[PDB]
Amino acid sequence: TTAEGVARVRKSKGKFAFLLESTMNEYIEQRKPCDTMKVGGNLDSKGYGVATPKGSSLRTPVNLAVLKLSEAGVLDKLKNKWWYDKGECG
Amino acid sequence: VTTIMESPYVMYKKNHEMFEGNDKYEGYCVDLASEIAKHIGIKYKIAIVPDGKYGARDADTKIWNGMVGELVYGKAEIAIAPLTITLVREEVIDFSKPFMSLGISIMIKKPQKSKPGVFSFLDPLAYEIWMCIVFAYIGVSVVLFLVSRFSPYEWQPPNEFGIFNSLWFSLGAFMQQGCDISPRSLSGRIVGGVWWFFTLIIISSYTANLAAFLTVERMVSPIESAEDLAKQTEIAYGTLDSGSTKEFFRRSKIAVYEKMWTYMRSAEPSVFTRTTAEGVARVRKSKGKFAFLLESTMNEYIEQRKPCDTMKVGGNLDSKGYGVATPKGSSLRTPVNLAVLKLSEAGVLDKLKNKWWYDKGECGSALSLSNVAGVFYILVGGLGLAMLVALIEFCYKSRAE
Amino acid sequence: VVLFLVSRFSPYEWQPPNEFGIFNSLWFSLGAFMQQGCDISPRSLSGRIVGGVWWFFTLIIISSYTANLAAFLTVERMVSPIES
Amino acid sequence: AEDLAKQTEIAYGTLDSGSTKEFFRRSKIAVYEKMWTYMRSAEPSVFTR
Amino acid sequence: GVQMLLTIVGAFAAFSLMTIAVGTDYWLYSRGVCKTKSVSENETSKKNEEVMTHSGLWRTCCLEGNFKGLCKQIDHFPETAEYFLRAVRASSIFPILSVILLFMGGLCIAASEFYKTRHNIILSAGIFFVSAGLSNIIGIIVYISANAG
Ligand SMILES: CCCCCCCC/C=C/CCCCCCCC(=O)OC[C@H](O)CO
Ligand SMILES: CCCCCCCC/C=C\CCCCCCCC(=O)OC[C@H](O)CO
Ligand SMILES: NS(=O)(=O)c1cccc2c1c([N+](=O)[O-])cc1[nH]c(=O)c(=O)[nH]c12
Ligand SMILES: CCCCCCCCCCCCCCCC(=O)O
Ligand SMILES: CCCCCCCCCCCCCCCC(=O)O
Ligand SMILES: *C(=O)CCCCCCCCCCCCCCC
Repeated sequence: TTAEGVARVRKSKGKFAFLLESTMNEYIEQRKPCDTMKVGGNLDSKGYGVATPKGSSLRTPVNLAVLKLSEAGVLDKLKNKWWYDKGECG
Repeated sequence: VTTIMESPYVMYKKNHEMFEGNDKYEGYCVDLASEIAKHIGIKYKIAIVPDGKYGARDADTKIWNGMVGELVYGKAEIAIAPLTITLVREEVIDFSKPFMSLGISIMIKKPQKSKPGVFSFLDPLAYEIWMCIVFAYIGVSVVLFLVSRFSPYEWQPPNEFGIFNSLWFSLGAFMQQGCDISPRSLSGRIVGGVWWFFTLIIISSYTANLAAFLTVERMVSPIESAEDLAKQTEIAYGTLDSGSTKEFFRRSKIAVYEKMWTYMRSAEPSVFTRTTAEGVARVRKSKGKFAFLLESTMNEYIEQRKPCDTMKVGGNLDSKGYGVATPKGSSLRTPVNLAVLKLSEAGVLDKLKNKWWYDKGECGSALSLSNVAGVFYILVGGLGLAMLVALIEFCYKSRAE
Repeated sequence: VVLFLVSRFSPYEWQPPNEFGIFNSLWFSLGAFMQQGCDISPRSLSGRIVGGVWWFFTLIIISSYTANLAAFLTVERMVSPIES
Repeated sequence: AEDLAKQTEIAYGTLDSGSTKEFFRRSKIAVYEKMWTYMRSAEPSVFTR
Repeated sequence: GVQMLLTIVGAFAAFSLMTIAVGTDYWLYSRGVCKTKSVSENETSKKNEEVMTHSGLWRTCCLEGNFKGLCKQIDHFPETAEYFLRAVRASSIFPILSVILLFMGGLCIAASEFYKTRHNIILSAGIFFVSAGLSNIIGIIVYISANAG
C-alpha cells in the first residue's frame, strides 16, 4: 500500500526512495512531520481526466468546461489551495 | 497532413534537395507521423502549411487562418504539429490526447563555473593595498636602519640591525613569525611598535575580508521560481507580443503573476520582443541580465544547442499540451486518439522526446587547490630561487680559490 | 629539505655554520606553519628566502582555513543525496 | 503580516466573535487568504474568546 | 659504503616509481567516455554511456561496459592563464622533467665512483633530486588544478 511505502521512507532514515506519482508526492511533502520531499523530475507523463459514459450527451460540455477552467486559471488556483495553502510545512 | 516548419519538430534534412516526397523532412513530428500511421494502417503525405502561422482568428471576417483553417475547411485530415490545445480551437476541431505536456518556464543565460584565478589569494585586499604594503615595508626597513645605525656615539656595531637585518625583521613582523633580535632603543622600538600595529590591522583585515567573501559566495541562492524574479528588480523578465505567453499574464488573477504583468506593460524599454530568435539572443547578449518566458519544450531544445549558454530554471508556470488534431465529423478521431495513447504506454513518445531534445543535442563547500594554486607556485618558485642563489655564491667562491 | 640544503651544503661556511640540519629544518618548518615560535632563524640570503616564502605560504593557508571554517559555521547548506 | 504567513514557528491568532475573524474569512488577498486557511483547521484552536 | 647503498637504492626506486606513474593510466577514477563519437553507428546518437573510467596523463580508458579496455587519447584543448595551464598539463613537462632530473641524479651517483676526488658530483646528484621533487610538486598541482575546470 502507498501508506506502507511512505512509512518505509521515514523509518529507513534515508536509505530508501519511494517511486510514486508526483501529485501524491507533493501532498505528503506538505504534511507533518514534514520529513519527506520530492527530488528530480517526472520519469513519465500521465494525466488525470474526467470520464463519461460512451455515447452520453454530456461528453462535449464537460470537455469544454475542463478546458475553460484551465485557461482561466481555476485548475491552478485549486491545486495551490488544497496542496500548499492547507499545508503544514511552510 | 498539414504541418508547420518548426525545430526540432520539423526540420529539412541535411541534403533534402536530393530527396522527394515525405523523405524531404525530418524531426519529432516526422517520426511521430510514421509511428501514428503504421499503428492505424494509413498512408499520409506531409504538406507544410503555406502561410506559416499556427492558427488564429482574424476576429473580423471570422475566417480561421493557419492549420486550424486547413482542417475546418477540409484541406487536410490530420494535423501532426505542436498545436496547443485551447478552448477557442476546441469549438471547431477535436484534438487528441496530449502527446507532450508543457508549460511556461523561465530561461536565463547559463552561468559560468568561474574557475578561480591563479593569484586569487590576493583578492581580499585591493591591488593598491598590496602595492602600498610593499612601499610601507621598504620605508619601515630603511627607517629602522636609519634610527639604529646612524649615531656615531653608539658604535663594534651598537646592535645587529643593519639594512639586510632590518628587512628581515620587518618581513618576519608582517608575517607574525620570526625570532632573533628586536629593537632595544627608543626610536627603534617606535618603528617596531607602529609596524606591529600596522601588521595587526592588515592581517586581521585580510582574514576578515576573506571570510566575508567565502560566506557571501556561500549564501547565494539560484533563482528557481517566478516569485523570485518578481521580487528582484535587477534582471528583466520578458515574454513575447503575439501569443499565449502574453495573454496568460494579462488575464492572470494570481498576485505573484499579476505584478509581473503590470511591470511589463509600462516598463521601458519595451521588453516585449517579436521573434523567438530575437528573444533567445537578447538573453545571451546581456551577460545574465535578461530572463525569457517561453514554452518548456522550446526552452529544453535551445538549452541543448550551441553555444550552450542557456539553461532551464524553476518550474512551469502553467500546464498545457500538444494534441494531434482532425476535422469535425471525421472518422480518424478514434483511431488517432488511441494511437497517441498506445505510443505513450510503450514509451515511444518519451523515446522520441529524448531522441530529438537530447540524443541529437550538441551540449554534451571546501576550498579547492585551484583557490590556493598561486601561493603554491610562489613557494616552489622561491625554493628554486633560493637554490639558485646558494649555488651562485658557491660557484663564485669556488672559482676564486 | 631545501632549507637544510641551502644552509649546510657549502663547505666554505663550516663547527657547523648554523643549527639548520635536517631534523632542525623540519622543526623550523613545523613551528612556522603552526604559528607558534622560532627556536632558530636562517641568517643567510638563500635560507631567508626559504623562510620568507614559507612564512607567506603559511599565512595564506592559515587565514584561508579560519575564513572558510567561519563560512561553514555561519551558513548551513544541506546536501540532497538524490537530485534525479 | 506577510512575514508571519511565511513563518511557521510563531502562531498568529485572532478572536472568534468580531470583525478580526470576518476580515480574514472574506479576505481576497493572497497574503491574507493563506493565514485564514491555516487558522481554520490548525490545532490547537488559536481562536480565543 | 653503507650510506651510498640507500642513496643508490632510493634513486632507483624514485626513478622507477616516477616512470611507472608517467607511463601508466591510473591517475584518476572519473566517470566519462572512452570512445569517439558514433555519428553514424548511433550506438547512443551523440552522448555515449558514461561509465567508470581510469584516467592518467595521456589516455582515458573504461573499466566496465561493452567497450572495456578501449582507451581514447585525452583531449586537453577543447572546442592567457587558462591557456598556459592547458599547455603545461597537456605536455606534462613537469612530470617528465622530474623523470629527467631523477635520471640525471642517478647518473651523477654512477659518476661518483669513477671519479672519487671530484666532490662536486655528489652535490649535483643531491641538487637534481631536490629539484626533481620540486618539479613533482608543480606537476601534482598543475594536474589537480586542471581537472577542476
Ligand atoms: C631580506 C629579507 C627578505 C627576503 C625575501 C623573502 C621573500 C618573501 C616574499 C614573500 C611574498 C611574495 C609573494 C609575491 C606575490 C606576487 C603576486 C603576483 O605575481 O601578482 C599577481 C598578478 O599580478 C595577477 O594579476
Ligand atoms: C615602550 C615603547 C613602545 C613603542 C611606542 C610606540 C608604539 C605605538 C603603538 C601603537 C600606536 C597606535 C595609535 C592609534 C591611534 C588611533 C588614532 C585615534 O585615536 O583616532 C581617534 C579618532 O580619529 C576619533 O574619531
Ligand atoms: N516555438 S515558440 O517560439 O515557443 C512559440 C511561440 C509563439 C506561439 C507558439 C509557439 C509554439 N512552439 O513553442 O512551438 C507553439 C505554438 N502552438 C500553438 O498552437 C500556438 O497558437 N502558438 C504557438
Ligand atoms: C612584508 C611586506 C610584503 C609582504 C608580501 C606581500 C605580497 C604581495 C605583493 C604582490 C601583490 C601585488 C598586487 C598585484 C596583483 C593584484 O592583486 O591585482
Ligand atoms: C632545466 C632544469 C632546471 C631544474 C634543475 C636544475 C639543476 C641544475 C644543477 C646543476 C649542478 C649544480 C651543482 C654544480 C656544482 C659546481 O660545478 O660548482
Ligand atoms: C653555479 O652557478 C652552479 C650552477 C647553478 C645552478 C642553479 C640552478 C639550480 C636549481 C634551481 C632551480 C630548481 C627548480 C626545480 C623545479 C624545476
